[PDB]
Amino acid sequence: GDRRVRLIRTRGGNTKVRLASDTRINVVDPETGKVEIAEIRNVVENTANPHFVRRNIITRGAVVETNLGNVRVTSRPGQDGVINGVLIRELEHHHHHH
Repeated sequence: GDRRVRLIRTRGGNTKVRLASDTRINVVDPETGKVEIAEIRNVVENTANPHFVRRNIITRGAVVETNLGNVRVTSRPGQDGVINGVLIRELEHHHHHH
């Protein structure tokens, strides 16, 4: 019936730049200790399903999505320039697809 297009373009090369065209975050895995600079792919905290959204209004206590999964923003975007946070298990418990 309804031809619902959710075009999630696979944007991800080796483009070196400060967080604006490539949102970077230091994801500190709080159990394992894995500290890795991932990219914030979506800021799906409340803005669920890509509906013309590219909202990079990233605040402390927000659930963001990264290369390593969902993270709590522990800092403010602009402190160390880059964002930092701790890896969390909000999304993808039973299903690991969305």
